[PDB]
Formats: sequence, structure tokens, C-alpha cells
Amino acid sequence: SVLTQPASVSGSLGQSVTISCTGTSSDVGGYDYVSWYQQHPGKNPKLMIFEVNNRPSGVSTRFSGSKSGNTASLTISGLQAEDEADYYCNSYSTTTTWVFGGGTSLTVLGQPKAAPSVTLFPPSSEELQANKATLVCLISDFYPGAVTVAWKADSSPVKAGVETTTPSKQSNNKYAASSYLSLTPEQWKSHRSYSCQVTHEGSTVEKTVAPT
Amino acid sequence: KPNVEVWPVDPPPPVNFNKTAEQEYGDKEVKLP
Amino acid sequence: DIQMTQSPSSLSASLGDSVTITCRASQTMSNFLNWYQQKPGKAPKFLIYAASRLQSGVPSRFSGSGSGTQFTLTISNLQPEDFATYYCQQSFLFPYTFGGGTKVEVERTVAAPSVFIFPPSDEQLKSGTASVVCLLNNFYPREAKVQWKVDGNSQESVTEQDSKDSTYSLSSTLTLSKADYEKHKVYACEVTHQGLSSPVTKSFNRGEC
Amino acid sequence: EVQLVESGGGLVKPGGSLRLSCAASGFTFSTYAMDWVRQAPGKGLEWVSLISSRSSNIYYSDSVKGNFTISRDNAKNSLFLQMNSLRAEDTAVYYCAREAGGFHSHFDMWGQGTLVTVSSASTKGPSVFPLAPSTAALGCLVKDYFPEPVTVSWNSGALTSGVHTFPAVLQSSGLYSLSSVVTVPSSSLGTQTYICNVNHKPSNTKVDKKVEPKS
Amino acid sequence: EVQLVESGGGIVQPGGSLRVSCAASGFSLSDHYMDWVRQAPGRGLEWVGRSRNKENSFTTEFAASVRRRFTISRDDSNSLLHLQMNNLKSEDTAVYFCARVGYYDLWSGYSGNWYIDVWGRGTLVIVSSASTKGPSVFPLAPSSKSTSGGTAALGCLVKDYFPEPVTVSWNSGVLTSGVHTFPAVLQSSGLYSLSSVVTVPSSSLGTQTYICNVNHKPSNTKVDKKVEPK
Amino acid sequence: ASLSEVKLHLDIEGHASHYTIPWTELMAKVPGLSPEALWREANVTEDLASMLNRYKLIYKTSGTLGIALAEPVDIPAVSEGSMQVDASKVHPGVISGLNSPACMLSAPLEKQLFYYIGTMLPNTRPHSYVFYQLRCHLSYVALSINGDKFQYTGAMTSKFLMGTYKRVTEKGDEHVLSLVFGKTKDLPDLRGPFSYPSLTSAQSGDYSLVIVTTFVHYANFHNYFVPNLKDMFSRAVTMTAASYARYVLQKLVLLEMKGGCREPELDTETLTTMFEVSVAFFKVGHAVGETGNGCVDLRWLAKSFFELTVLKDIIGICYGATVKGMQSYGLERLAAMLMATVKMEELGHLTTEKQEYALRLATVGYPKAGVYSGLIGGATSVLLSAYNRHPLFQPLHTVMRETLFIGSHVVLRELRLNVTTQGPNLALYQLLSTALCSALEIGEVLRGLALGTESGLFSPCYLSLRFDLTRDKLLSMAPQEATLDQAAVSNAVDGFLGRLSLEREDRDAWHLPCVDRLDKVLMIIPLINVTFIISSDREVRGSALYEASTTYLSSSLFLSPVIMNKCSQGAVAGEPRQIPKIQNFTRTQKSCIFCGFALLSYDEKEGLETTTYITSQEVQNSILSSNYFDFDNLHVHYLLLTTNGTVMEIAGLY
Amino acid sequence: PCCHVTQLAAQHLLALENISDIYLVSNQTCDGFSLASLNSPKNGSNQLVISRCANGLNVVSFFISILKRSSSALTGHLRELLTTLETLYGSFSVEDLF
Ligand SMILES: *[C@@H]1O[C@H](CO)[C@@H](O)[C@H](O)[C@H]1NC(C)=O
Ligand SMILES: *[C@@H]1O[C@H](CO)[C@@H](O)[C@H](O)[C@H]1NC(C)=O
Ligand SMILES: *[C@@H]1O[C@H](CO)[C@@H](O)[C@H](O)[C@H]1NC(C)=O
Ligand SMILES: *[C@@H]1O[C@H](CO)[C@@H](O)[C@H](O)[C@H]1NC(C)=O
Repeated sequence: SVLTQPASVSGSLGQSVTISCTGTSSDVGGYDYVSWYQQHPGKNPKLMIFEVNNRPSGVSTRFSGSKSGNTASLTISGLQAEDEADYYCNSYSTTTTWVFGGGTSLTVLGQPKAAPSVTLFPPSSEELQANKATLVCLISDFYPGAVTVAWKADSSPVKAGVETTTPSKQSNNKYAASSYLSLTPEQWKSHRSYSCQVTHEGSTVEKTVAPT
Repeated sequence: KPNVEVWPVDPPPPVNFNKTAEQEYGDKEVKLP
Repeated sequence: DIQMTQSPSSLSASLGDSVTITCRASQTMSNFLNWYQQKPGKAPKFLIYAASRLQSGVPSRFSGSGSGTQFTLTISNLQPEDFATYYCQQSFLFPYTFGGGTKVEVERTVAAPSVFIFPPSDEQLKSGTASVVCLLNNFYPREAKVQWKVDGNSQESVTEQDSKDSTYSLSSTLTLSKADYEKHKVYACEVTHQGLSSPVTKSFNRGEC
Repeated sequence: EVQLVESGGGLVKPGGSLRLSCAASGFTFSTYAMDWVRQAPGKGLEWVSLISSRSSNIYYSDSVKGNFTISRDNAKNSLFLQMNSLRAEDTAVYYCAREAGGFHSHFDMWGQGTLVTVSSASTKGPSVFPLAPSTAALGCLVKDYFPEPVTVSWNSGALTSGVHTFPAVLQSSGLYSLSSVVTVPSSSLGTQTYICNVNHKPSNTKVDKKVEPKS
Repeated sequence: EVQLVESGGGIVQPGGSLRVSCAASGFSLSDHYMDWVRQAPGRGLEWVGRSRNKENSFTTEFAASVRRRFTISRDDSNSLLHLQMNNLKSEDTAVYFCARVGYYDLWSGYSGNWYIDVWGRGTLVIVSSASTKGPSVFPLAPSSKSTSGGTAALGCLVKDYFPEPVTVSWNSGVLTSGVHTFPAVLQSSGLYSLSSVVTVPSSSLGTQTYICNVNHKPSNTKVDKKVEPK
Repeated sequence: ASLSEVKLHLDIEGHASHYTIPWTELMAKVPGLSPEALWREANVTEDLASMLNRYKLIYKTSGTLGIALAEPVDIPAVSEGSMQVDASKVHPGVISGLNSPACMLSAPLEKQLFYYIGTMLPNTRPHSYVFYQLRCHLSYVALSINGDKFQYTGAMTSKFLMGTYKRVTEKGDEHVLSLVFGKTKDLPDLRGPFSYPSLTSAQSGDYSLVIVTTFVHYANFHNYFVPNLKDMFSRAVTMTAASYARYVLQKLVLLEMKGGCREPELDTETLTTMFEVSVAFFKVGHAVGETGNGCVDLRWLAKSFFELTVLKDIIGICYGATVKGMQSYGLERLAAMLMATVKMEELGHLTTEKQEYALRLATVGYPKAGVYSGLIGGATSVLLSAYNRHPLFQPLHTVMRETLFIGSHVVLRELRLNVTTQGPNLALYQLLSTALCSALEIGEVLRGLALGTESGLFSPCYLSLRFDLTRDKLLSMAPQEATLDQAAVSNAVDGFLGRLSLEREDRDAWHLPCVDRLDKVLMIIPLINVTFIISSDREVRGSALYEASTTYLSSSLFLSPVIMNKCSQGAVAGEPRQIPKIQNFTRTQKSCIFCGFALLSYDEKEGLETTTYITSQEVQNSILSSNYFDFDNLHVHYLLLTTNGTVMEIAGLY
Repeated sequence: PCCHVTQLAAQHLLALENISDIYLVSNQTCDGFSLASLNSPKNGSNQLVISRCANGLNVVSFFISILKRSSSALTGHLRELLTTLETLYGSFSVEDLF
């Protein structure tokens, strides 16, 4: 059993989002003991609002709540630093003794300058055995983290092997990705050029490697 | 002479088959002395 | 919770005497009073439960009665094996307690004490302390009041009944620092005893020889 | 220090056993009660066993099988979560939560988390290939390993400054592959050396390669 | 015959922890209450605690002055009974006795119809913060003013000794008539100091030589102090 | 701002669980309680000093005597074929007769046994500190003896019972001690820091007995009240309802026997009996209550409620107690209706079990004496039908004694009436009991007045008309050499006269038996149309006067009739007529021409010996054809009393 | 020591109508004391903190005697409540107070 939270809610720099949460009458509408926890992607969550409009030590005056009937609505007030983490909900349920919400994702809409940084490496100089030399193309520091990567590599892309990570944001509040062109044979025994092309909202950002 | 037998008695009086159940006891309250 | 008050504190009786030991209860505890005897150096011995009933083996000399507030214990034809201390105990309510204890001892005629002082040896004055001991020897009864002429800081101890002559002995010890001894010069022993119509004193001062 | 980090366990066969030991330090262990909270890799956040103070009242969730045996003892400050059979391949990131105590029903402290993958595929040892520096950019690749976690420690002690580690890729073969990059001053690369000291705990295999510049 | 041999006593610093033990043989330890009674040196008895009966499922109860500190543990298959002592104060210095409790009019219930018939040999618990120290013997001089009708009664003063027991003699035990060895008295300094006296004629002052033998095993100290008049 | 809802925050260490309880919702679902009455009853804001001062005040036992008692199967299984009768809906068509199985439902019966409702647990000094105020449907038994200076009030619900001893002594201190009995799972609610294990005295697997009083009240009560709680709790659990009631009924008669009900010495057994009277009423109502809407067998109800009726009727004479409740009108009317389905005069013809079962309904159906006097005809028929089938002069049987005792109450209750309409049947009953009191009868009873359980309870000598039962003559019929437990011999003889309190009054109404010689009557023998008064003197205003050869030492033996119960205007003038001797009688007879007569044999040294009422032919056959007549012993005469007022002496047979 | 049971000041009143959110405490928390604090519904900020400390052993026995007298309408939420109050009432130091 979980509390029904909105899937994904978005807001801009201001007083844009006060995310909600609801549950059973014996879970939230029965006790003033709901709580909120913020979790950044791939890190330990920490208490963000304990009870209802009762904040812990070390929390700005923007995080608040709502004392509705059976719906607890976390209130991040009228100023927005870029905190694009997942917000969760929980309360002391008489039936389940602890019940957690679904989990949402607030996305801030500001500072649009991203300009991803690309770095492309030759196949590993140490490794020389057959069927073992793969390319590595790295992309970091972009936003909103919706990029399309491709490998032209000649007059026309052969696209034999293409495997790309989903953009996973981390420290500095900008996303990062990785795409490994996993194909040594069938092309790279002898050829002219090879390129890792990156497209972010429309851009010719590319890297070219085929040395020696 | 006839053997000794019990003297005849009167038939039983017809008791109330139809009372109130409130008058056979009285008030439902009571106080311990 | 209930307090026991025994009487008397001390008791003296020779062989064949008839003694009675009173045990006063705090509040009303009907017949829930037991008696025990304890000889000096041994464990207590069960004597009486329910304030009138005796444990199997206790001789017929022992007998006690009383109920409620007042309880007693009476001995007839006092035997030498009875010379010990007796206690009464209440078993009615929690927390349970015992009595102050009544000490029965052999009696005799009065005996005048032998009182004399012991100035502290110069072996102690070189250490930093001083000890003046007043001594009483072979006196009866145990009740005797010795008192250094303060006009506290003193201690004493008494010996048990000497089985040879039924007498006692007392040694009151006074300890004063060396700096004080030099010119205090009072140092007396006021010995008051019922066997002394005139209290004998042993006055002294810090004077050599 | 109020560090509350679990020792944890690696991957396990469906029909297997594991004893997650949540080691906690700093605070008073006997005053609070302990918890376990697990997170599915996608978005889930489910609740697990509830061991109380001095082991007086033990609670469990409904989704947890009820045959997940938790226990603890405050003499040696730790928290064992003994799982048995776990043949359900429903894994999660088992965090170690801390109950606020008093009258508050909230979590005041949390743990680092433990990744326990459950699949029918054996482990695969990683093969680290060194990348080339060829103004300032380095690299180090980890290829053909299964499963996570594989955290890249950079030069044991190269402080995290430019040390950036990209997430693993979902390879069609099932194995994972990650790569790490460090930005060292290109003014002088040969004055001092660098290595990527990465270890694979679920496979127990350490391999170290160095970075050597262009010719 | 019923024996209640007990042990476990010893010297404990204030605030420490000590465990006593009382063994039973001659009855069923489960079907009888077991209480504890201590007695301070020179003072009277004091009821300490109680372990209930088998019918009562072995629950404990203590007096108001020792309740929150002590603990009673009962071992039955093997006859044993312990009274663990925690946070000992200076007032717990007493002779703790092991006591067996039995009820007479049992058909009337458990109200007050009990007694204490068998007493243990008694264990000693001394709560002090001192340590082993050799006694400093001081001779009490037979002053020339000690006529006393023809008796001098010289003595020796054992001063400032902590190790509990000491024995004394005069002339290696030759002189025993008139010997009055007084009991020890715990001074304010925490160290006992007793005194021994033996009566001797006054006309023998100068002819006979009297020496006290302060034999002491605890601190392995033996002194032979000669007494001379002032 | 009414009583709506409160939250209960529990600090389970580390967890901090929460609970909620709404007053508005459940105060109407299960009414009968008000939280604000209990809130301003528990001293929520009591300081720690006042709570401990209250804790040290109530006496607390030093333990709990644990004894595992098993309980019996009191209420039997429902006889397949019985008719379930509603206690509140009873009409004459529900039952067919005595030989028809039946059982009354338990739910309407409980509402009739506990119709009265009141505050059980008071707010007195010892009670207001332990329990909470409880008010349930109760049935209490209350009495007071020493001018209201000693009170007892045992109140009970359908699951637990509480008795309360209250004695006020001289200056005004009222020492109050109470006992509670019932299942440990249904004991009343405890208030404050009090727990039950520190207060219960005896605790079984499911039942417990609690004692609630102060240390000062318990101490003063411990002097004269040292009860045997061991056997008390054992019999209050292991015994059934009827067996426990008859057990208390026996010990109550023993108190009435020697002193007791006239001067109650505040003994240990005296107060022990008062509590067990309330337990006897409790176990009956408790066994019925422990049935889950089933039905209680009617034969078991008649067997248990007969004991309560006699128990209530014996305390109304002994202590004048008051019993409210435990009297279901449905049972009183179902048993009263069952009297028209049988014939009173022909009641003795039924089976022995049906005889005892019909007499239990005779007392339960008409508890109030006077509603139907014709019930004497049934009890007289049982005694008459038992005399013809009983070996002459032999002591009675446990079964027969129980059969006649179980119907003797309808005779005793009618004897307490000032005027009675069933005169002849009362004289017929007293005549048979007089003919039943043989020398062997008062020999087994005197033997049974030390060992036997049933013997001392009932005997037809108590209802007899013999008046020669002095302490000297009763000592001449001991069971043995009189050395076998010698003390019990003199105590039993002195007690037999103690059980002659039949018509010892507190209203002056024993004018139910015309002579001027009261304390010298030897026997009264009422036949048809003549009643003979045997006496030891001449002054009896009768229609004749006979004198038999008396002894050798002056104690004359007279007997004189009164024709048609109409005494003459003056005493006789001349010498009283001598009884004539007759020898012309055929020992082998063909008809009961002796029926209705009275055959009496008397000795010349120990006075009278026997009395034999000739009832039928089977009785006369066992008189003549037996060795009853012994003429070789010349000093054993046989005086025959006729219905014509004539008196003869049989001297020979052919 | 967590709080203190005070003598009733003459001008202080208590009515079961305005009281809500009662706090019971375990023994280990307050040296073995049974301390209960009586509060009201949170009416915001009107200067008022009506925290009313009371004798826990009397409060616990009151809620035990008010759930047993209404056991017919005792739901699962209250069945657990009655059992937890019983175990908490018996795990206290009734006698152990000096
Ligand atoms: C409640 O408190 C008052 C305060 O003095 C006290 O007198 C009263 O006796 C207490 N209630 C009970 C039942 O003891
Ligand atoms: C009894 O009474 C009636 C007169 O009332 C009479 O006719 C009857 O025969 C009498 N019987 C005897 C035996 O006297
Ligand atoms: C309770 O609340 C009402 C207002 O709704 C107020 O009039 C009354 O005085 C209050 N009583 C207490 C004791 O707080
Ligand atoms: C405290 O509670 C524990 C159990 O939680 C119990 O064993 C103990 O008796 C209680 N009292 C004290 C003084 O620890």
C-alpha cells in the first residue's frame, strides 16, 4: 500500500510548485504525523519537512505544508533554487505502521544555457587482441538532459552498434551521458574517419577520431 | 375396611398465565443496604 | 513501614530469674509478631511465631503472649544457654522490620572501676598526632559515663561480659593534633559511675614528667 | 560523526541467503529504534522490518514476506537484516533508516544504501582499459562487468576535483560498462603519474592501470 | 538437618558491584520463600529482600533503602541463590544472612502467617574506599600515677589500621590474666584503631619486662613494641 | 465542544505509536457509561504523594495461593426431544406433563434472574480507592444481626460476586472487609496503581478470589475471622450448583441447631457460612449465564432452584435476610402449571424419581406459603405411599430420606401459618411421621449426627408428635458403647432437641397441633374422628380416660380420646377405666378390619417403644404374620387404639 | 523527572471536552515514572500551551477501564490499543517508588 502522489510536476523560479499527497482517512486525515523526504538521484534522502509546516534545523523558509482534510500538500514557497530532486510522502498508518508515497519529480525551468561538453577517446592503446577495442564518447554538463547521439563515421552512418546511457544529472545540477560505440570488427581494421555526433536542441557539436 | 388414603384436596388455583413481568418484580432500580 | 520498639534496652538477671521482654508495635498488627534469639558470634535462632506458638525443639521455659499493639516474651528458670540478644519481628505488612533488640546478661553486685590515664608516648608526638586513653577495668554494670573535660572529638569501646567475673572494661580514646597538644593543658577524665559516690577525675597538662 | 552506513551484501541467486548488517555510530543506539527502507531501481520506496529499542516489538510490512528475519544487539553497534530464500527477483536499494524517537513518527536520519541484485546470471569480472590523454582530459574505462556497484576510486586519493564518473550503459548483452574522466593540469603531465584504482566488490577483483600521454 | 552455607563476601569500593551466594541442602528450595537479612556491626537486624515461592513464580521484593539497587537470582535444578549487589554505598557494610521462610497456616493464604526458621552462616560485605595498610603500633606507657591500689595495667595502642582483623598477645602469650583486648572502632579517617590492656602489679614495675606482640596476617605485619614508663 | 474524540499517543520506546478513540461513536453503540463520570473518578491530576498514601492504605497479601481446580459439568446436555420454553412467553400449552422433556432458554431466563439493576461497587472508604463505580444488573443477599452493628451484603452479576462484611464496633469505627469471587477474566475494573495478583488470595486456572480491605480493618478482623480459604475456594469451584447449595444448607442447619440463629457468636465458621450463602446463589446464576444462548434443562433447574428457595426461606427465619433477584417468574409459573398435570392424592403412585422431581416443583411453583394449601396432599401421599412399602421400624434410606425431605418443606411452610385449611392432611402427615420415629430411627440419626452427611439433615421425628424425647431417654439409645468418640454422643443428643425448633417462633403462632397438663404429654395420636392424647396425668378434658399398668416406680401412663375433636366441659369424676385384655383374634386374617386403627407397644421400664399406624392390608400382614407380638416378655404390652375411641390390649393370637 | 504531578491550584480547571492528544510515556524514559501530559487541539498561536501533566497510572487505568467496559464495539484498532495499555500498565514500578 502506497500514497497516491502526482507523477511529475514542473515549476519555474518563483512560488511555482506546492506538491501534494493524499492517502487513507486513517493514514493522513487521522493524524498530524505526515512527513516529507527529498532524495537526489543516487544519494541518501534526508528529512525535508517533519510533521506538517514543522521544519528541522538547517532548512530555508520556503519548505512548508498544508493542513487539509486528508491531503498533505508540501509547500515550496515563492523562491526556487535549482532543486531537481524526487519528493516523497509518508505518514504513520494505523494499518501499515509506515506507508510511503509514490514519488514525484519537480523540475525547475530556468537558466537554459547548457552547451554540452563532449570528449572522445581513441580505442584503448593497451589492448590489442582481436575483437577487443571499443570506442568511448563522453558527454557531460547539459540541460534539460534530452540529447540525441549518433555516429556518422563516414558518408552515411552504418549504425552497427550504438548503446547510450540515459541522461543522469548529478552535482552542478546539469545532466551527463555516455555512448560507447561497441564495434571493433567489421569496420575498424582499415578506414579513413570516424565521428561521434551530439545533438542538443540543434547543434553541430561533434568529435572526429581515426588516428594512425 | 378400606385402606388408608389421603384426604381429598381442592384443585390448584389458576395462576396468571398473562401477567406484566413488571409487577411480579416492581421497579427495575434497587439500592444495596 | 511499621516500627518496632523493644524494652528495655539492657537487662540483667542471674540463673533462675524470670525475665520479660516487651515489644511495642507502631500500629495494630494482630498477633503477626515473631521472636528470634541470636548469640554473639552466631546466626539468629527461631524461637516463636504468631506471638504465642513455639517452634518444635524450643524448651518450655520460653513463652510469650500479647496481641495487637503490645507483645511480650517471658523466660522462666533462666538457663546459662539463654544469655544472648533477642529480637521481635513483624510479618504483617511490607516492608517487614525487626526490633531494636534486648540484651540479657548475667547480673552481680556493683563494682568500682579502676581508672587511670596514659599520656601519649613521645613516639607518637614525633609523627604529628597524639592519643590520650582513659581506661576503666572490671566494673559493673555496663552503664558508665566517662567524659573528657571538654570545658566531643572522642571515641570509646566496651568489652563484652567477662565470663569469669561478669564485669566489663572501657577505653575512651581522645585524638588531638600535635600543634593543639602543646598548650591545651586541661586533659581530665570525668568518670561517673553508680559505684562511685564521688566522681574521680584524672587531670593532667602538657608538663614534662 | 553521525555516520549510519550499512556493510551490505552483493548479488545473490534467487534461492539464496544474505545478512545485511547496518552499522551505526555516533549517537546513542539504545535510545532510538531502527528501521529498513528499500528502493526499487526505478522509483519505488517500500518499507521493511521495524526492530524497536532493546528488541521489544518487531514489526513487518505486508509486501515483505514476513520471512525476512531482523535482529540486533546494542552491545556491538550494528543492525543485522537476515534475508532468507529471497527467490523473488524483486530487488531494491536497502537503506537503513532511523526512527526519530520520542513521540515523532518520522525519520530523522538515513543511511547510504545497499545494492542487492538478484538474477540468474553469474558474475563477470571487469576488464579495465586505460584511455589516452590526447588540452586537459584523461580517461579510464571499465568494460564487461556484472553486476553493479562498481565505484571508481581515482588515484586512491586524488581529491574529487574534476574526477567525474559517468553512469553505466545498458548493454544488450546484459553486462554493464562505465567510464571515468579526470581533468589534470595539462601544463605538465609527466611531472607526476595517475592511476584509476577501481574495485568490484560483487566480484572481488581489483585491477589498476596508469595514464600515459601521447607521443 | 538443613544447611544454608553461604559465601561470596569480600571488600568492595563504594559504588562497586558484589555478588553473594547461598547454597541449600535438606529441602526443596522451590517450595519455600527465601529472604535476606543484614546486620550492621554492633547494630540490629534489617530486612533486605525476598524471593517468592514456586506457587508465586519467583518474584522479588526489597526494602525501601535497597530496592532500586539489588537483584535476586534463583538457580533451582542445582540448589543456588544469589543476591547481586549494585551501586554499593557505605551503609551496606553489614553481615548479610541467608534466611529460609515458611508459612504455618497455609490454608488461610499468604498474608502474614510466615516466619524464618533456618538462618545461614552469614556473609560479610565491607564497603570502604581504603586499602591494605600496616598498623602503626604505639605503646601506652605505664605512667607512675597508675597506682590503682597496686596495679599498673600497661597497654599498647594499635592506631590507624584498615585491614579488618588483628590479634594481639603479651610476652608471646605468656601473660593472659587481666588481658582486656577492646574491640575495634572505625575512626573518622576510615581506619580502625583498637587497644589492648593487661593488668600487672605496681610493685613489679622495673623487675618484669612486658612486651606486646601485635601479630597481623592481612598486611603480613608483626611488631614487638616494648613499653616503658614516662 | 462535546465529548467527541481524543488521541492516545503511546511512547513505545523508539517507535511512538498512535491511537484514536472517539467518544461520540461508541458512547451510543454500547451505552451505559459516561466517560466524564470516570474521568472525575480516577484523580487524573493526583500527585504522587496522594497516590502512594492511598496505595499503602489498602492491605495487600504477601502472595497468592495457587491451586488448579477443575470445574464440573453442571448443566447437562439438552435431551433430544425437549421443548424450548421462553421464560417471558409461557402458556399452559408449552408443556404436556412431568414425563415430557423440557428446557428453558438461557437468554430470557437471565433477564429474569437479574431483572433488578443497581450500583454494585459503592464509593465507601475501602472500595472507592480500588475499584471503579460499576452499575450492572445484580442480585444481592443482605442481612444484619447485632442491631445493624454487623452487616453483610453479597452482590453478584452473571459473572462475578462480591460480599462485604461491615461491623461497626462501639465507638463508631466501621471495619469493612470484602471478598470477590468469579472468573479472573471478568473481575471488575481496577483503579489507580492497584493490580490483581497482589490482591488475589487464591487463583485457579480460570477463577480467582480477591480480598479488598485496609491493613487496620484486616488486622482487627484477623482476630476472630481466620477462614480456610483453601477449602473455601476448592468447594466453590469443584462442586456443582445443587451439591454446593445443599452443602451450605447443611451447615446453616447446624448453626440453627446449637445457638446460632438466636445468638450469633461472631465465629470464623459463622462469617464463612454467610459468604457461602451468596456463593450458593451465585453458582446457580453463574452456570446459567455461562451458556451461549442455549437452554437449561428443566430437571436441573428444579434441582437447583429448590435449594435456593429453601436457602432463602431458612435465612428469613434465622437472620431475616433479604434476597432480591434470582427468582424467574417464568419458572415459578411453569412449575406451578405443572401441578394441574398431576393428581395430588395419587402423587405417591409415581416413580421414585418422578416423586422427588414433582416435589421440587411443588416448592418452586408455590414458594409463598398459602397460595395453594393442597400441596400437602401430595407430600402426604408420598409419605403414605412410602410407609406401606417401608420395612416397619427400620431407618430410612438416603433416597427415601431425600424423597421425604424434599417434600417436607411444603409441610413446614404450612405449619408456619396461623390458620390452615388442610387440617386433616396435616394430622395425617404428623401421624405417619410419628409412627416412623422408631427407636432404630433415633439410633441411626444420633449415629448420623456425627458422621453421616444426610442422616442429620432430615428425620420424621422432627415432624412427629412424640413428647417423651428427654435428654435422659435419648441417651438410652446410643449407637455403640458410647466410648467411640464419646464427646460426640452427648453433643448429638443435646443437638437433637436443638433441631426441635419446629414452631419455635418470632411471632407467637404455634397454635396448630384442650388439655390442662401441657408439659406432661407423652404422645398425641390423631385418627379419624378421634385423637388420642397419651399423657402421664389425669387432667385431660377427654371423652374417656384409660390407665395402663405403668412401671413399678411412680410414673403413670394415661391416654384419653376426644370424640370428633370436641372436648367435654369437665374432667372425669370416677376411677379411670382399666384397659381390657383380649385374646380372641385370628393371627391369620382375610380383611383389614384393623385398618384405620393405631397399634402401639410400650415397655414398663423405658416408657414407650413404638407406634404403628395400620394403613393397608400389606401393613397388617407384616404385623400379625411377623414376630412383632412377643408375649413371653410380660412387661411388654401392646395397646390397640380404635376409631370408636375404644382402647384394647392384645394379649394373644391364634 | 520528565514532568511533575502538581497539587491542583484552586483556579485551574480540567474538562474532558476541550482535551485532545494525550501523551503516555514509557518507564525507561522517565526513571520509572508513569507521567501523562494532557493537551488540547492545536488552535494556532493564542499564547496558550495547556500542557497539563497528570498521574499516568490513573490515566492508563482509566483508558483500560473504558475500553473493557465497551468491548463489544472494540475494533481492531482498539483491540491492539487495549492490549498495549495492559502491557504498559503492568510493566511499571507500582511499588518501586521510594
Ligand atoms: C484526589 O486528590 C485529592 C487531593 O487532596 C485527595 O484528597 C483525594 O483523596 C484524591 N482522591 C482519592 C480517591 O484518593
Ligand atoms: C366419622 O364422621 C362421620 C360424622 O361426621 C361419621 O358418619 C363416620 O361414620 C365417622 N367414622 C368413624 C369411624 O367414627
Ligand atoms: C472549554 O472551551 C470553551 C469554548 O469552546 C470555553 O468556554 C471553556 O471555558 C473551556 N474550558 C476549559 C476548562 O478550557
Ligand atoms: C521498565 O520496563 C521494563 C520493560 O520495558 C521492566 O522490565 C522494568 O520492570 C521496568 N522498570 C524499571 C525500573 O526498569
